[PDB]
Amino acid sequence: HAPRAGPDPRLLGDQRVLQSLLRLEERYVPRASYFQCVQREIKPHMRKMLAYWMLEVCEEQRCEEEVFPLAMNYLDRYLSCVPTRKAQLQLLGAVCMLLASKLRETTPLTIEKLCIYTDHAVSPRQLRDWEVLVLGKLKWDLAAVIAHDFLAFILHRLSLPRDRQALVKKHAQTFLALCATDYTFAMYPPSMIATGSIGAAVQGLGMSGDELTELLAGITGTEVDCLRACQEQIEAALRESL
Amino acid sequence: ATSRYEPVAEIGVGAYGTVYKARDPHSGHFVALKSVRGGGLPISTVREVALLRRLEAFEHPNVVRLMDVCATSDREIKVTLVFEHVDQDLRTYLDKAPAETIKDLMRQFLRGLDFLHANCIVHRDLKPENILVTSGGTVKLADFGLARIYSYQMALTPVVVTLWYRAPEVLLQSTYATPVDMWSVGCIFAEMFRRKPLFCGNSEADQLGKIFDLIGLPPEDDWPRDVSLPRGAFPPRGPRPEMEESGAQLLLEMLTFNPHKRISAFRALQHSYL
Ligand SMILES: CCN1CCN(Cc2ccc(Nc3ncc(F)c(-c4cc(F)c5nc(C)n(C(C)C)c5c4)n3)nc2)CC1
Repeated sequence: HAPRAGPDPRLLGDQRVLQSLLRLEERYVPRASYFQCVQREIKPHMRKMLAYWMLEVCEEQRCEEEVFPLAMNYLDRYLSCVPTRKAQLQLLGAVCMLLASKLRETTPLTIEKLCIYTDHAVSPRQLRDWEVLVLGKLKWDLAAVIAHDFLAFILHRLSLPRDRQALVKKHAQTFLALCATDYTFAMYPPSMIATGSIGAAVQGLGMSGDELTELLAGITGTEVDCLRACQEQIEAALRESL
Repeated sequence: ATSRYEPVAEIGVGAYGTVYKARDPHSGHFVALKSVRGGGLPISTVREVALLRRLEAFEHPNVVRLMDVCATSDREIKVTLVFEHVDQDLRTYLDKAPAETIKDLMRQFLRGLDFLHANCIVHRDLKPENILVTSGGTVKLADFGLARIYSYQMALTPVVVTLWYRAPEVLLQSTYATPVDMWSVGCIFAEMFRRKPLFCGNSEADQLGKIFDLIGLPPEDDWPRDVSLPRGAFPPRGPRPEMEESGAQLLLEMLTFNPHKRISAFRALQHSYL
């Protein structure tokens, strides 16, 4: 009645699948920093405020883990090419969550549910209108590759047993959500956010840290020094997320 | 300057809407149009367009090419997908009489599905109507409204694939993955020789019975555990129409009950038959 997707070894073990994601990911990285040249009214702290609001909606509705970072991907790509005013941020963020949920969830968010969390002046008509507007500006290219998509592939390449991964996965998910709330990670390749979050999670739970960083970098073809700096930034952002 | 494609033929109708052959009256060029029929956009439309947009970055020769997506608007908005036109489907291609072509057709069919699977995409609706063939003989996979990116631990839509091409694990309401498309491939491979559907069941239980009549009843170590209908509900059956030796071997590896032992699209392309 309600099946869940198991771990397909035909996918996790086929190196071409991981290579395909690595080739696709740069296509979905937001162009440049829209805060200096494109957005004027919208400031970085406003994005962080909106991100926490979006994350709370996704948490309170128990969305799948990909929905929030995917919605943030739509938000950043939209703001990279459409000047927007502060008063429209909430409506934009609500629509990004709606589209991400419709794409990835068997039981997705609805326009009526989003009206619980939006201020009362926002209406279903506006949400319907902005869904179409955002789709148009993103060219309907919603099947983005985000960091969570790499999680299962990387964990498959650790010999840590499937059961012992349970807490690693849970803890890594905290770091993945954190990165999406923080604009300093907005332009990192999703594969680096994924390996950095896994590295921070496996280290935080306690075969050494340097060997693991070496392995995590080798899995994705990343420079070791670049992965080490990203993981340290991720760890620092968590401790300072205040 | 703007041009307009005008519809000149209806080529399909579904709950998803209508597909049209369309023609620019000033250039004579053809496309195919697929028109979409608190609320918001339909989930199937958002998914189909998103998957095609992701696949458009590769320009693979064995998948239909999405050219454009027009949303126009009155209270109701109409979404129109524009595809490069293909002249026919696999059924129309066959009733035009060689085995040499079937191997090349099968080669292209497997290449397109392997490209989907290698891109984390499961089709979940493979059938002769969704397999198109250009006038030059190039296979083009179509209809991605039921397709999804497969992500470990995500919830799955329990009932997928049309009845006659549905895999046993789905018929038994078990979980499933990429092998579901490979079961449809086996059914389509055999249908190119039979020119008639292999398993024309009357229901889900009738479909499993027709399946077990040819593949034989799996023992017990192969029966899925997350199903309610047990193995003792079906009668015992044994295995075993005019294809080759090695072709029958390749067919049985596609029509394997256990999806974990079912041949992949990649390994089938490496088969001695092709
Ligand atoms: C009335 C029966 N007669 C005789 C049989 N004939 C079959 C036939 C079917 C299709 C084409 N051409 C074509 N070219 C490019 C495309 F992209 C699609 C296309 C795209 C999509 F997105 C689709 N989504 C769905 C559900 N379909 C189905 C319609 C397959 C899609 C098809 N179709 N030429 C012939 C129709 C006329």
